[PDB]
Amino acid sequence: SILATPILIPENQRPPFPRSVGKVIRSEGTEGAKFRLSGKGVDQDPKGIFRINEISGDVSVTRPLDREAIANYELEVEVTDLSGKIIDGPVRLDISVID
Ligand SMILES: [Zn+2]
Ligand SMILES: [Zn+2]
Repeated sequence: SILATPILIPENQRPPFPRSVGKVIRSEGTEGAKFRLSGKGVDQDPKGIFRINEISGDVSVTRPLDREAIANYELEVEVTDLSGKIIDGPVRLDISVID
């Protein structure tokens, strides 16, 4: 299974970026496997705001967030084998921008 825990990010962070903001966990680990993240904020507009590390599941943010532009993101996180076949998930990853 995959455990995605909602992430809260204070609005208008100072840099340096990227900044780690949370971590998704696969119960079996990732040996021979890759985390993959998608959604608005990742691969749909606005693109490139959030990333996940394929091995560690560390979720990062790449810039300051304006809560009055977008207050919440609802992402998909899944795990594939090395060839891109889904083997776990997707599950919903909530990211909320807080005051
Ligand atoms: Zn699993
Ligand atoms: Zn890679």
